[PDB]
Amino acid sequence: PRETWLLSVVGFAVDLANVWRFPYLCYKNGGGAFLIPYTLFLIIAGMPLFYMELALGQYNREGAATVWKICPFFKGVGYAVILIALYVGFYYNVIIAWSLYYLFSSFTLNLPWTDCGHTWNSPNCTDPKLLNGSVLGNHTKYSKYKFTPAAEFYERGVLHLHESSGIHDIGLPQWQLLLCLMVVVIVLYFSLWKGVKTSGKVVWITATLPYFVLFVLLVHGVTLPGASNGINAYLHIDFYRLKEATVWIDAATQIFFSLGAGFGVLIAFASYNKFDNNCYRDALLTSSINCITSFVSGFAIFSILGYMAHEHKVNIEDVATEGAGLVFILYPEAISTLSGSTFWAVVFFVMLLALGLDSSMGGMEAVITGLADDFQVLKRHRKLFTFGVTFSTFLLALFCITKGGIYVLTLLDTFAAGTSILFAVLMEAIGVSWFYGVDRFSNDIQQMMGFRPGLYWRLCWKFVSPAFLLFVVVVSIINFKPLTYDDYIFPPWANWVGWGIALSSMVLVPIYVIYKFLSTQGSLWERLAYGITPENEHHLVAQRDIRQFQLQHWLAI
Amino acid sequence: PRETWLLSVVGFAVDLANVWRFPYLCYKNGGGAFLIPYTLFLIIAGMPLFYMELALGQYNREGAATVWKICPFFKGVGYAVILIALYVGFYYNVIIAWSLYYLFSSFTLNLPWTDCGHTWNSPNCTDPKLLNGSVLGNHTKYSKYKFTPAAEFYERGVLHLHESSGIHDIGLPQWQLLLCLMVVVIVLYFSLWKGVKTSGKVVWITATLPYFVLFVLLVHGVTLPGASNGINAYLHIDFYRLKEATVWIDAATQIFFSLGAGFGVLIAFASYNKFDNNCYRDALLTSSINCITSFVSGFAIFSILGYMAHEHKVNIEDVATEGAGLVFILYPEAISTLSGSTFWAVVFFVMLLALGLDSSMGGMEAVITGLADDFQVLKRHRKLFTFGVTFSTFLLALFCITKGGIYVLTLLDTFAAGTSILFAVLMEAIGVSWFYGVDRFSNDIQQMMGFRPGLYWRLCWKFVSPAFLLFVVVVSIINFKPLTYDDYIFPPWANWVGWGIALSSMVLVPIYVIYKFLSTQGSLWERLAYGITPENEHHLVAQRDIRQFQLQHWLAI
Ligand SMILES: CCCCCCCCCC(=O)O[C@H](COC(=O)CCCCCCCC)COP(=O)(O)OC[C@@H](O)CO
Ligand SMILES: CCCCCCCCCC(=O)O[C@H](COC(=O)CCCCCCCC)COP(=O)(O)OC[C@@H](O)CO
Ligand SMILES: CC(C)CCC[C@@H](C)[C@H]1CC[C@H]2[C@@H]3CC=C4C[C@@H](O)CC[C@]4(C)[C@H]3CC[C@]12C
Ligand SMILES: CC(C)CCC[C@@H](C)[C@H]1CC[C@H]2[C@@H]3CC=C4C[C@@H](O)CC[C@]4(C)[C@H]3CC[C@]12C
Ligand SMILES: CC(C)CCC[C@@H](C)[C@H]1CC[C@H]2[C@@H]3CC=C4C[C@@H](O)CC[C@]4(C)[C@H]3CC[C@]12C
Ligand SMILES: CC(C)CCC[C@@H](C)[C@H]1CC[C@H]2[C@@H]3CC=C4C[C@@H](O)CC[C@]4(C)[C@H]3CC[C@]12C
Ligand SMILES: CC(C)CCC[C@@H](C)[C@H]1CC[C@H]2[C@@H]3CC=C4C[C@@H](O)CC[C@]4(C)[C@H]3CC[C@]12C
Ligand SMILES: CC(C)CCC[C@@H](C)[C@H]1CC[C@H]2[C@@H]3CC=C4C[C@@H](O)CC[C@]4(C)[C@H]3CC[C@]12C
Ligand SMILES: CC(C)CCC[C@@H](C)[C@H]1CC[C@H]2[C@@H]3CC=C4C[C@@H](O)CC[C@]4(C)[C@H]3CC[C@]12C
Ligand SMILES: CC(C)CCC[C@@H](C)[C@H]1CC[C@H]2[C@@H]3CC=C4C[C@@H](O)CC[C@]4(C)[C@H]3CC[C@]12C
Ligand SMILES: CC(C)CCC[C@@H](C)[C@H]1CC[C@H]2[C@@H]3CC=C4C[C@@H](O)CC[C@]4(C)[C@H]3CC[C@]12C
Ligand SMILES: CC(C)CCC[C@@H](C)[C@H]1CC[C@H]2[C@@H]3CC=C4C[C@@H](O)CC[C@]4(C)[C@H]3CC[C@]12C
Ligand SMILES: CC(C)CCC[C@@H](C)[C@H]1CC[C@H]2[C@@H]3CC=C4C[C@@H](O)CC[C@]4(C)[C@H]3CC[C@]12C
Ligand SMILES: CC(C)CCC[C@@H](C)[C@H]1CC[C@H]2[C@@H]3CC=C4C[C@@H](O)CC[C@]4(C)[C@H]3CC[C@]12C
Ligand SMILES: CC(C)CCC[C@@H](C)[C@H]1CC[C@H]2[C@@H]3CC=C4C[C@@H](O)CC[C@]4(C)[C@H]3CC[C@]12C
Ligand SMILES: CC(C)CCC[C@@H](C)[C@H]1CC[C@H]2[C@@H]3CC=C4C[C@@H](O)CC[C@]4(C)[C@H]3CC[C@]12C
Ligand SMILES: CC(C)CCC[C@@H](C)[C@H]1CC[C@H]2[C@@H]3CC=C4C[C@@H](O)CC[C@]4(C)[C@H]3CC[C@]12C
Ligand SMILES: CC(C)CCC[C@@H](C)[C@H]1CC[C@H]2[C@@H]3CC=C4C[C@@H](O)CC[C@]4(C)[C@H]3CC[C@]12C
Ligand SMILES: CCN(CC)C(=O)[C@]1(c2ccccc2)C[C@@H]1CN
Ligand SMILES: CCN(CC)C(=O)[C@]1(c2ccccc2)C[C@@H]1CN
Repeated sequence: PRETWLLSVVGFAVDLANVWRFPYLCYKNGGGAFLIPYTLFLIIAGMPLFYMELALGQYNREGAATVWKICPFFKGVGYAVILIALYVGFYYNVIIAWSLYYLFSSFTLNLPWTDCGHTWNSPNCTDPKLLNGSVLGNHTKYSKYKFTPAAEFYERGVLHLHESSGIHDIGLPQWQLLLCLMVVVIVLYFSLWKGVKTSGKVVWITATLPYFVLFVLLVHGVTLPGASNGINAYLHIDFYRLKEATVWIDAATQIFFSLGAGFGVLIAFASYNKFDNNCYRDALLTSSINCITSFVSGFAIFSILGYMAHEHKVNIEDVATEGAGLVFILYPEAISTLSGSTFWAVVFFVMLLALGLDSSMGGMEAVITGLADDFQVLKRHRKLFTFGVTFSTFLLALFCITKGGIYVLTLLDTFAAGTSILFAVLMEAIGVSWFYGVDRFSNDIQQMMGFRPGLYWRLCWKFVSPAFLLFVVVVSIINFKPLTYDDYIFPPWANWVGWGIALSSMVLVPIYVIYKFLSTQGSLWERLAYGITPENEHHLVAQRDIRQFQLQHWLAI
Repeated sequence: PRETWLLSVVGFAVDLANVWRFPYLCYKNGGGAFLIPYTLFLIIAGMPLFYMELALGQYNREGAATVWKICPFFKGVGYAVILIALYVGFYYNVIIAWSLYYLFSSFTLNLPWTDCGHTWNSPNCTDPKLLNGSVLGNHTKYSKYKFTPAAEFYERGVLHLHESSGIHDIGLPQWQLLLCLMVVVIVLYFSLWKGVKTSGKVVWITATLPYFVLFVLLVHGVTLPGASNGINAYLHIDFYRLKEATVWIDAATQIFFSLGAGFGVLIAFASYNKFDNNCYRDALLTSSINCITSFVSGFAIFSILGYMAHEHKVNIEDVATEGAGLVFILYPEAISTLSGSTFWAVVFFVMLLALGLDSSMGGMEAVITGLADDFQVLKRHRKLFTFGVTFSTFLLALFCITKGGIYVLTLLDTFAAGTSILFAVLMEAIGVSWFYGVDRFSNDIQQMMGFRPGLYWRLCWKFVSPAFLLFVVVVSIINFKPLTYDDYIFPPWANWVGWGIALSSMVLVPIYVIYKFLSTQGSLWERLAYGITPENEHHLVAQRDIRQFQLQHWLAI
C-alpha cells in the first residue's frame, strides 16, 4: 500500500542549496573556477548517480536503507545517508529560522539592514557611500567587510555573534531565533505527520517563485553601478585554483547537495514514483536546470558583489563573507536598491522560507521513510515518529541558534555531508555496479522504462563515477584544510570533532558488514555469499549459484 | 519464563552510596546532624517505600514501568525512574574508573598519595607533619586543604582538574580515565549481556569484603592520633543545621540512593524473587543494616578526618573536600598508616571496584529490564540492547572523565536524582496508596507473604510517606541553593541546566498522562476511568464498576 504519487521538475531543480549554499561556495572558489569542476562532476558523476538513485527507489519501491536487499552487506550505506540527512536537517532548519526572522523584520517601511542607526549596530558600521548616514569616509578596507548595515544586521541583529568568541564560547540559544526555530519545526511536523504528499502548497510555491525572484534580481543586478566588474570576475577562470583540490571537493559535495543524491531523499522520493516513470528524462531535466540555475545564481550574486564592492569601495574578494550567511547580506543589499523594497523583501524571504521548508521536508522524509520501511511499526506510528524526528532536530538545532551557532553550523556544513556523502555515494555506486551488477541494474531499468541504459551510463556507474568519487574522497582526507569561518580559525579539536561527525556516518558501513557477518549463521563462504546475494534469491546460495563468485560478474558492464 | 532467582541481604545492604556518597553527605551536613534526619526518613519513608517497591515487583512480576498496569496513568513514573537510573549510571561508572586507576596505582612499594615529590604535585603540596618531605611548616590554613599529597594526587594526578577552570572549560577526556572507563563498560557489558543472574562472583565479593575493610578501617582509625576529636564531632548534634532544610533534602535522597528505591532497581530485582519471598523481612533487615553501615561508615570517616585534621594542623571542617572524591582522599590517607599499606591499598580499591560494579549492574539492569518488559523485542536482543545501554552510558560518562568532569559529576549527583527521585517515589506512593488502594496493596501482600501489612505500614504508605516526600520536594524547590563544588561556585546557567536534567525525568509523568488520555478513545469520563483502573479489569469500566469513582476508595486504608 505504498503511496505512489513541468512544474514538478522545475521545483525539484530549485533548492536551498542552489540559492543559499552555491553562492558562497562559488564566491569562495572564484567565479568560473568553480563552474568547471561543478559541470564536470555533474556530467560524469552527479547526473549518472541521480539516475541510479531514482531507478533504485523506483524499482525496489524502498527507502535509502531497505533498497539494499539487492546486496545485504551495504545496508550500512543506507543508514549512513539517513544519518547525514538528519545532521543536515539540524542546520537547514536554522537557515529557515533566519529567513523567518528576516521576513518578520521586512514588514517595515524602513528595512533594518539599510542603515547603521540601530541598537545592534557597532560604532564601526559605515553606510555604503553615506547612503543613509553621511559621516567620515572610506579610508580603510577589511579582510571581510562586516561593518556594512546588512552585515551588521545579520551578525549582530540576528545571530548576536558579537556575544560569542568561538565554538568554545557558543553562549545561550538566542530567544528570537528559538521562537523562529519552534515555528519552523511546528510547520515541518504538520507537513509530515499525516504522510508524504500531505504537503503540496509549499512545493507549488517553490516551483515558480524562486525562478521569478532570481530573474528580478538578475535583471536589476546587471543594471547596478558596479555589476560589470562582478560579471567579469565570474567569467574569468583562475587556473591556479583548479590545480588546488578544494574547488573539486567543494564542487562534488555541492553537486550531491544541489541534486539530493547521498541523503536518501532521491531513493525515498522515487519509492512513490510509478514503475514506468522515466528517471532518465528526470535526471537529464533536473541536472540541466540545476546547471542553469546555479550559473544564473552566481551571475546575480557576482553582479550584487560587484555593486557592493563599488558602493563599499572594497575589492569583490573582501566585500562579503564566504560563509552560510552571504545570501542574508547580498540579497538584502539588492532588495534595498529595488523600488518598493518592503514588498520585494517580503516576497524574497517568503521564497527562502518556502524553499527551505521543502528542503527540510525532503531530508526528514528520507529519515522517516528510511526508518519506517526498515521498521513497519514506525509506519503505523507516523505522528509519534515524526514528533521524535522533528523534536530531536529542534534540540540539536538549538546548538546553531546559540550566539556562536554559525561556528557550529560551519562545522556541520563542512563535516556532516562532505567526505561522508562522497564515501556514501561511492559505496552505493560500488554496491550496485560491482556487487549487484551494472548489467542487472540496466535490465531493471529496461523493465521499468523499456530501454537498457546506454554504455555512457553503464561506464559512468561502474568506472567513471566511482573513480572520480574515490579521487575526491582520498583528496578530501590527504589535502584537508583546517576549518575557518572568515577571519576566525577553528581550534584544532573542532577539526577532530568534525572528523568524528564525518566518520560517524562512514563507520556505519563497516560496522553493518561486521554485524551482518556475525549475525549470519554458516561457513565463512556461506556468510559472505548471503551478504552479497539479492535477499530475494538466497536459495541460490543453498544451490551454490553465486554470480558474484564468477569472474564474468566483475567483467560485465 | 521470567528468570526467578544471609550473605544476600548483607551484600544488598552495602552499596557505593553507603561507602562513597554517605561519607561526604555526612561530612557536609555535620556528623550527627545528618544522622537524625537520615534515621527519621529511613523509618517513616525509606523502609516503608522499600517494602512497597519489593512487593510491587514481586506481585506483578514486572519492572519499573510495566508494574503500572495496576494504574495506567502512572507509567510515566516508571519511565522517570529508568531515566534517573541511566543518568546516575553515567557518573557511577566514572567513580568505578577512579577506583580502577587507584588500584593500578596501588601496585607500588611507594603509594602515589603519600608524598609530594611527583610530577603532578604543585609547589603548594605540604607533606603531613613533614611525613616524607621535611620543608617549611604549617603556618597557614585553607577553606579546603587541597595541598595534601592524597588531595593533590586525586585532583591533579587522576582528575587533572587543575587543567579545567569550571563547567564552562571542561577540556578533553583524560586518556588514562578513558582507558579505565572502557574496561569498566566492557566488564559491565559481559556481566549483563547473557542475563540478570549471569554475574554472581561480584555479588559474593561485595557481601563480606566491604564489611571486613570497614571494620579494619574503623579499628585502626579509632587508634589514630587525633581520631577522638573526629568522634566528638560525629557525636555532637548541630541543632541549627536541623532548622535548615539542606540536611533533610540530603538525608532523604541518600536514603533512596542507599536503599535503591526510585531507580527501578528494587522492582526489577524483585520481579525475579519467588512470590512467597518475605519482603517485610528483607525491608527490615536491609534497612537495619543500612542504618548500622551508614553510622559505622561515618564513625570511621570522622576518625580519619580527626587524624587528618591533627596531622595537617587544620580544623576537621576545613581538612577535606565535601564532594564525591572524599573517600579517594580519606581512605588512601588511612591505608598509608596501616602497616603493609600496598596490600591494604589493593584490597580496599578491589572492594570499591567490586561495590561499584554491582551498583552500576543493578542500575543498568533496571534500565534493561524496564525497557525489555515494555518491549518484548528488546528481551530477544539482549546482547545488542545491553551494548546500546552500555555504549550510551560510556559516551555520556565521557563528560565526567574530562579535566572538568568533577563539575559535571557534581551537577549530575545533585540534579539527576534529587527532587526528581523524591517526586518519583512520591508519585509511586500516591499511585499505589490512593489511586490503586493501600487496602488492595495489603491484600496483594497477604496473598504473597500470607499476612496483611500492619496499620503502621498502611498509614506510612498513604499519609506519612507521601506527606514527608511532598515536604522535601517543595522544600527542595523553595529553598534551592546554587550549586557549588568546594570553593568553586557554578555559573547560574549550570543551575538551570541542572533543573532541566531534574525536570526531564519529572516531566515524563505529566507527558505520559497527556499521551495516555489522548491515545485513549472514548468520553472524558471513560478515558479517565481507563487511566485509573487495573489493566486486567478494564471490563469493569464498560460495566461502570469504578472503585476510584467511590469516596470509600479514598477513605480506605
Ligand atoms: C557510532 C555508533 C556505533 C554503533 C551504532 C550501530 C551499531 C549497530 C547498528 C546495526 O548494525 O543494526 C542495524 C540497525 O541500525 C539501526 O537501527 C540504526 C541505528 C544506528 C545508530 C546511529 C549512530 C548515531 C551516531 C540492524 O540492521 P538490520 O538487522 O539489518 O535491521 C533489520 C530490521 O530492522 C528489520 O528486519
Ligand atoms: C523530554 C522528552 C519529551 C518527550 C519524551 C516522551 C514523549 C512520549 C513518550 C511516551 O509517552 O511514549 C511511551 C514510550 O516512552 C518510551 O518509550 C521511552 C522514551 C522516553 C523519552 C526519554 C526522554 C529523554 C530526555 C509509550 O508508552 P506506552 O504506549 O504505554 O508503551 C506501550 C508499549 O511500549 C508496549 O505496549
Ligand atoms: C548522534 C547525534 C546526537 C550527534 C550530534 C552531532 C552534533 C549535533 C554534535 C556532535 C559534536 C558536538 C560539538 C562538540 C563540542 C562542542 C564544543 C563546545 O564548546 C560547544 C558545542 C560543540 C561545538 C558541540 C556542538 C554539537 C555537536 C557538533
Ligand atoms: C538526546 C538529544 C536528541 C537531545 C539532547 C540535546 C540537548 C540536551 C542540548 C542541545 C543544545 C543544548 C544547549 C546548547 C547551549 C547551551 C548554552 C550553555 O551556556 C548552557 C547549556 C545550553 C543551554 C545547552 C543545554 C543542552 C542542550 C539543550
Ligand atoms: C533541554 C531540552 C530538553 C529543552 C530545553 C531547552 C533549553 C536549553 C532552552 C529552551 C528555552 C531556552 C531559553 C528561552 C529564553 C531565554 C531568555 C534569554 O535570557 C535568552 C536565554 C534563555 C534563558 C533561553 C536559554 C535556552 C533555553 C533554556
Ligand atoms: C517547538 C518544539 C520545542 C516542540 C514541538 C512540539 C510539537 C511537535 C507537539 C506539541 C503539542 C503536540 C500536539 C498535542 C496534541 C495533539 C492532538 C492529537 O490528537 C494529535 C497530535 C497533536 C496535534 C500533537 C502533535 C504534536 C505537537 C504539536
Ligand atoms: C510545545 C510548544 C511548542 C507549544 C506548542 C503550542 C501549539 C503550536 C500547539 C499546542 C496544541 C496544538 C493543537 C492541539 C490539537 C490540534 C488538533 C489537531 O487535529 C490539529 C492541530 C491542533 C489544532 C494543534 C495545533 C498546534 C497546537 C495549538
Ligand atoms: C520491529 C520492532 C522491534 C522495531 C524496533 C524499532 C527500533 C529498531 C527503532 C525505533 C526507534 C529507534 C531509535 C529512536 C531514537 C534513537 C536515538 C538516536 O540518538 C540514535 C538512533 C535511535 C537509537 C533509534 C534507532 C532505531 C530505533 C531503535
Ligand atoms: C529529543 C529526544 C530528547 C527524545 C526523542 C524521543 C523519541 C525518539 C521517542 C519518544 C517516544 C518514542 C515512541 C514511543 C512509542 C512507540 C510505539 C512503538 O510501538 C514503536 C516506537 C514508538 C513510535 C517510539 C519511537 C521513539 C520515540 C518517538
Ligand atoms: C565502539 C563500537 C561502536 C565499535 C563497533 C561495535 C560493533 C561492531 C558491535 C557492538 C555490539 C555488537 C553486537 C552485539 C551482539 C550481537 C549478537 C550476536 O549473537 C551476534 C553479533 C551481534 C549482533 C554483535 C555484532 C557487532 C556489534 C554491533
Ligand atoms: C537524554 C540524555 C542524552 C541527556 C544527557 C544529560 C547530560 C549528560 C547532559 C545534559 C546537559 C549537559 C551539559 C550542558 C552544558 C554544559 C556546559 C559545557 O561548557 C560543558 C558540558 C556541559 C556541562 C554539559 C554536560 C553534559 C550534560 C550534563
Ligand atoms: C547520542 C549520545 C548517546 C552520544 C553523544 C555524546 C557525544 C557526542 C559526546 C559525549 C562527550 C563529548 C565530548 C566531551 C568533551 C569534549 C572536549 C571538547 O573540548 C571537545 C569535544 C569533546 C571531545 C566532546 C565530543 C562529543 C562527546 C564525545
Ligand atoms: C564521539 C564518540 C561517538 C566516540 C569518540 C569519543 C572521543 C570524543 C574520544 C575517544 C578517544 C579520545 C581521545 C583519546 C586520547 C587522547 C590523547 C590525549 O591528547 C588526550 C585527549 C585525546 C585526544 C582523547 C580525546 C577524546 C576522544 C577523541
Ligand atoms: C569501550 C567502548 C568505547 C566500546 C565497547 C564496545 C563493546 C561493548 C563491543 C566491542 C566488540 C564487541 C564484540 C564483538 C563480537 C562479538 C561476537 C559475537 O558473536 C557476540 C558479541 C561480541 C562478543 C561483541 C560484544 C560487544 C563488544 C565487546
Ligand atoms: C571497541 C574497543 C573497546 C575494543 C574492544 C576490544 C576487546 C575488549 C574485545 C574486542 C573483540 C572481543 C571478543 C570478540 C568475541 C568474543 C567471543 C565471545 O563468545 C566471548 C567474548 C569475546 C572473546 C570478545 C572479548 C572482548 C574482545 C576481545
Ligand atoms: C514492539 C516494537 C515496536 C518495539 C519498539 C522499540 C522502541 C519502542 C524502543 C527500542 C529502542 C528504544 C530507543 C533507543 C534509544 C533511544 C535514544 C535515547 O536518547 C532516548 C530513548 C530512545 C529513543 C529509546 C526509546 C525506546 C525505543 C524507541
Ligand atoms: C551511543 C549512541 C551514539 C548509539 C546507541 C545505539 C543503540 C541505542 C541502538 C543501535 C543498534 C540498535 C538496535 C538495532 C536492532 C534492533 C533489533 C530490533 O528488532 C529491536 C531493536 C534493536 C535491538 C535496536 C535497539 C537500539 C540499538 C541498540
Ligand atoms: C516539548 C514536548 C516534549 C512537550 C510534550 C509533547 C507531548 C505531550 C506530545 C508530543 C507528541 C504527541 C503525540 C503525537 C501523536 C499522537 C498520535 C495521536 O493519534 C494521539 C496522540 C499522540 C500520541 C500525541 C500525544 C502527545 C504527544 C506525546
Ligand atoms: C522541491 C520539492 N520536491 C520536488 C517535487 C521534492 O521532491 C521534496 C519534497 C516533495 C514533496 C513534499 C516535500 C518535499 C522536497 C524534497 C527536496 N529535498
Ligand atoms: C549488591 C548486590 N545486590 C544484592 C543481592 C543487587 O541486588 C544488585 C545486583 C544483583 C545481582 C547482580 C547484579 C546486581 C546490584 C544491584 C544493586 N544496585
